Amino acid sequence: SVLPEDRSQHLGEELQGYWDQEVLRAEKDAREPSLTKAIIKCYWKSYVVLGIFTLIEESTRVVQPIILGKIIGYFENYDPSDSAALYEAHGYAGVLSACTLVLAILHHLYFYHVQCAGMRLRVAMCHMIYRKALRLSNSAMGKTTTGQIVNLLSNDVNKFDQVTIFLHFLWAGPLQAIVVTALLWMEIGISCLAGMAVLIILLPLQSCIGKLFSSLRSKTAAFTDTRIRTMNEVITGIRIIKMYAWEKSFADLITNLRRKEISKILRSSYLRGMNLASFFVASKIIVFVTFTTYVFLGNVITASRVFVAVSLYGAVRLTVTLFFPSAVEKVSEAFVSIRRIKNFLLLDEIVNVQDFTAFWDKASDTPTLQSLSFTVRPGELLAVVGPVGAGKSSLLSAVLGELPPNQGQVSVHGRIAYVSQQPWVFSGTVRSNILFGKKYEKERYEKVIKACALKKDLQLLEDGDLTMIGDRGTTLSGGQKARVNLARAVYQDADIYLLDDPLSAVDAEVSRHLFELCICQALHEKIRILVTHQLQYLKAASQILILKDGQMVQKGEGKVGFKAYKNYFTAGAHWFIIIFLILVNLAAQVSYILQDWWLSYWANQQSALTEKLDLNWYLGIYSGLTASTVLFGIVRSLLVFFVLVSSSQTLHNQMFESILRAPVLFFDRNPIGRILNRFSKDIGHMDDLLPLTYLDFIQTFLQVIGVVGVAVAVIPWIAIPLVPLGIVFFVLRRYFLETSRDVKRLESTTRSPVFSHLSSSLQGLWTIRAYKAEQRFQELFDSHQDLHSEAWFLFLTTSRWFAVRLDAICAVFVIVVAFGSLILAKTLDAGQVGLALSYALTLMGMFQWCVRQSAEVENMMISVERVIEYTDLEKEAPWEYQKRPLPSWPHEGVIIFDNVNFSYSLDGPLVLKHLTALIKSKEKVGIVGRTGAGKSSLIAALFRLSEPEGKIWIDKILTTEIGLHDLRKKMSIIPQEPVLFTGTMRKNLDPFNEHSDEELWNALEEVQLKEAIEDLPGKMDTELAESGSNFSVGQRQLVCLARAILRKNRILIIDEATANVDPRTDELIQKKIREKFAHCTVLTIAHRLNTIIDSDKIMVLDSGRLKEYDEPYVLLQNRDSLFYKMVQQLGKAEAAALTETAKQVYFKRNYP
Ligand SMILES: CCCCC[C@H](O)/C=C/[C@H]1[C@H](O)CC(=O)[C@@H]1C/C=C/CCCC(=O)O
Repeated sequence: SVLPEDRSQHLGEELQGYWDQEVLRAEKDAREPSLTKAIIKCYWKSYVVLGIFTLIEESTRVVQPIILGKIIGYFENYDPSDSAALYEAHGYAGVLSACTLVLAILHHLYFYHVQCAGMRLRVAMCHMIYRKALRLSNSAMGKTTTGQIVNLLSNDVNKFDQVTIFLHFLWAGPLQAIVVTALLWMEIGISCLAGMAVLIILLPLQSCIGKLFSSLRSKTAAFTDTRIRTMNEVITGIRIIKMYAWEKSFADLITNLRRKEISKILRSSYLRGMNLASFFVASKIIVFVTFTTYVFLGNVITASRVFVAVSLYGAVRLTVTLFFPSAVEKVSEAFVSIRRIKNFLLLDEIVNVQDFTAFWDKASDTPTLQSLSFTVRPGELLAVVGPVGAGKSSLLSAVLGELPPNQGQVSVHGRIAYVSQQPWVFSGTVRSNILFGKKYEKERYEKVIKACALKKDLQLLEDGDLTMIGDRGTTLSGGQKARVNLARAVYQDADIYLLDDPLSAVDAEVSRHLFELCICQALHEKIRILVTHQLQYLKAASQILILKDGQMVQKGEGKVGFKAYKNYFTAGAHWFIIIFLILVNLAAQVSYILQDWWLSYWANQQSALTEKLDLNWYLGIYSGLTASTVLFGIVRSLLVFFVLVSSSQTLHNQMFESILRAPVLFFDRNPIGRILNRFSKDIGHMDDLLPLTYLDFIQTFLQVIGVVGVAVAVIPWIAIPLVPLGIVFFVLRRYFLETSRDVKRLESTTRSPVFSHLSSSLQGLWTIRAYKAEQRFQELFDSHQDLHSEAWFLFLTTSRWFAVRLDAICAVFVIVVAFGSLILAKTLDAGQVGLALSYALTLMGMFQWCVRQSAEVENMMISVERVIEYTDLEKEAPWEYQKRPLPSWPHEGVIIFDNVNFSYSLDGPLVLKHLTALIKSKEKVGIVGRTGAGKSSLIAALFRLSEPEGKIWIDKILTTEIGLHDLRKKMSIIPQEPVLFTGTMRKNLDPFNEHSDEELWNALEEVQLKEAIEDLPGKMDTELAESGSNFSVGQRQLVCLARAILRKNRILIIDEATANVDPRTDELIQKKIREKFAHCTVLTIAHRLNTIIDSDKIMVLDSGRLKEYDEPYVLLQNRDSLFYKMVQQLGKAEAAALTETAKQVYFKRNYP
């Protein structure tokens, strides 16, 4: 496990101490505090000492070219007799080999420790972020959604890992440049400055690119976040989007977000491609200008000078034109993270109640609670009652102390428990979610479980109450998680219970069972302040408080094959472009090798010669080799991005069109998060990291092949050692790779519980903060953070274990080239050896990176496969057929079912059979029956959500013989759950612009909603809150009624919806629906039978068969009818009223 100096608690507490200290100094000054200053003051002392590695390592990198000059010098002055020289030359090859091993170790030590340093910063920052989140002020939480905080950990803090890697090169790079300039000066004189002048033009330009890249990346994130939030509501709402046929509107909305987003990605990618192209060509330019100026100044090319100089510039090429720019960009990216984090860190952060008045926000036109005056004492039940918005839940929040008085006073005695109306549940076992860290005891537990009506589900769960649960309770039903949430509070045996209408979360039988056995009986000794709409229970309450107008008013995977690679490339461009993509890659490297070979050839030719070389020839071909290198290096870089970004564009469009036409069965099988991960996570890789990692891999891979090719071209005998040395690499790689994918698997699975704990906590915050549970919930995060730290730690160490041994076989290659040249020295010339050795030394950093990036590519291809499979989903029958209805159709509104059979899957059971019925024009019909009898399947048949067997007719057209959008648009659905989609009210009422603004207000008047919209500052064009949060559920259902009122249609289907409205407004829309749709034929699924008893017929489903379909009075006068038995099951008063109503209405409807 992770040792104490890396453990979450210790490591986050340290930086927090410096943050609090910096706040105090800023407050003593005038200035705003700086989180960057706190980080430096925390970590500088341990980070600076790592600079010793870079100091010694870079000193070695400048010495190693000087040794190489003395080895090459043996071939220039060669004499086969003079053994004393031969022994000395063997001495330098030993020193050069020692340099190579020392340099390899120092490089691995430095890069190891800076990567630990970055890990610690991340771990400390996550601890700070989570510690803040518990304490956020209840009003200041309203301006930052849970997903925005979770994005801090997911995206923003993961930058700090990268920041620490390159910072030392901000000084070591420039200093090395100065030293390298001084070294070159002794070797090639003033011509040194020509190469440095290029270098000091590159430095600003590459730094500006890094700044401008960061700005584009920041401006892109807004579109990506908007696309993901929109795509989340598409995937979550997909049945409603289908039934309204609104697919065209979300296609347009996602299309244009993606079209904006992809344009910034392209530009961004070209910038980043230009940066990495610069690193490729930089030395080739620097060397070109240096030796071009050198020969115009009258100097002559000699092998020793060239390859020493080439090797020195190679040092500068890493530090100044790769590592220094990488620092600037990653520091730039750091500050955007620090800025967003700082803004979060600076966010705001017996019972008696008398004169109590309070504001949730002083900008409110009134206090949000006012003048409350009541008290309650042990043994009493207080019921809190009143309309919507009367402040009932605010009263509980006041007694809980989350809402302090602006006037009046509150006091409480004994232990407090609070139960929120929305259920909350976390991971662990469901019993653990009930115990909440208390000790288990059967004797209290069984009493709690039976009083909470919860026993049956804890038996039927697949491992009972020891079933493991998801971090937000997604593994439980609403009624289960509600009772689990209540059972937790009831287990606490508290003295004051604050109950925010948990009874509203469950069915009426369960509600009274909870009220009787728990609230009345088990809690009998205790103060209960129960908010509930269960006003029918009030006879049992000891006292009753009625609120109105805000005041008191009354009192009483794993592996991927070649097929995925071919598809990924070919999806982006025609194969002709891909062949050209390969060719420019080869040509880039060939020109790159040939430029260095040309210097070697020129050095050899100068050695053969008074007479002198024709500079127009040698300097001419030199200039063409360089220019071709530059041109292909640029084009190669850009074209990789063009193809791979175009591939992501094509695969997104194909995937999105598939998900739109995919049948609902696809979403019944795959949970929402698993689909959305393709769009957010997998396409995120394809847009960003994957194209860069391909270019990074391809560019290094070709250079490794270039080094080995150069060596075998000069010293063919190397092919003999290279066979064993190759075999060793294959065995080593084979052995590593399997453990490599084990730790990448382990790393992934250990990361996700961290983010899932933050989101779990943020939803539950009114619970965990109530029971004083902040300390325990910190240690839970520290545990998950610590377990992830092990897998990350193992990933780091295993990566270095591998890389160290790859550098051992690289060092054997260098040793073979260095001594092999001295053994074979009769046969090969100084410029050949200088070429071969110079190339061999470059291998040391390069080869281990090439082989590790290979695994990165392989690992990310799993994302590519996971999206390609979604391009191949089965499709619904098309939107419009070759046959199409006449525009007058439908016109009567006949529907017929004839021998209809339905199942949700072809291998699934039938859930409607032989269903055969007529629905006449302007007739009114209700659907009734048992739970699971098939009621929901009747909608699914008629909308063809799954294709029925048999015949369905609408106005004598078979619904199978017309397009889905012909059918779906000519019907109107009022769904049970409302949805308001993000956007304006105008879009939510009309996404296609076919109703006039006059008509839209006429609709908004007829639903009696206009005034509350005119109170909004932008009126109909105002942006609604996410999910409609600025409206209650009943208010949102008014907007669904408005859509149906606007869309003129003959046939209306009502999905049991109005019973979810508040009773004083359920009755209102029930009245409106009778008024407005008098001209329609009407279908209505309903539980609250009193809402349909008037209808001309009712349909009763027993189980998959339509057993009754008749006039409701004619049903009820059959006392043996299922419909009678159902109303008889409601209760005597209900059955009397219903039967009386049926008799009266049936008589009246027989009079005409
Ligand atoms: C972030 C760099 C992206 C581009 C890299 C480029 O394609 C290759 C650079 C090679 C170069 O040829 C020699 C060398 O040492 C580089 C690899 C080092 C990268 C830093 C992390 C090293 C380590 O962790 O061991």
